[PDB]
Amino acid sequence: DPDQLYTTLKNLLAQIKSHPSAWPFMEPVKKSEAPDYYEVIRFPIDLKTMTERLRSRYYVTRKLFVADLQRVIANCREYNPPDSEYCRCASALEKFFYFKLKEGGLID
Ligand SMILES: CN1C[C@H](Nc2nc3cc[nH]c3c(=O)n2C)C[C@H](c2ccc3c(c2)OCCO3)C1
Repeated sequence: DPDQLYTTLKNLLAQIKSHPSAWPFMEPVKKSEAPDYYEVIRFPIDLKTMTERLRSRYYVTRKLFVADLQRVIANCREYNPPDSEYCRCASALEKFFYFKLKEGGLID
């Protein structure tokens, strides 16, 4: 059901982008913020790029969307010190989006 999938993912992404802990993840990391980021992190991802992917019908499966969303968090934990504001935000956003993924029937 492509339309159900699209609208469900759209509605989910809108909620994730509204959460207060989303702020580090809304747009791509700039080289001025982290100069080696694009050498260290080889599949960079952020919520603006996820919005572009959604709208261009990249997310033809639920799993492709979930992979990208989970990678926002994984990249943060790989790049940054484990005790850091960015990792705190990542953990808070993750907690929220797992509540929302469960609410939406997108994971068990
Ligand atoms: C686009 N860019 C992404 C940055 N994202 C980011 N930068 C770094 C640097 C080292 N590591 C990481 C990392 O993992 N991420 C995700 C966050 C940065 C930002 C800075 C200050 C803010 C803010 C956003 O929004 C509200 C107010 O102040 C914006």
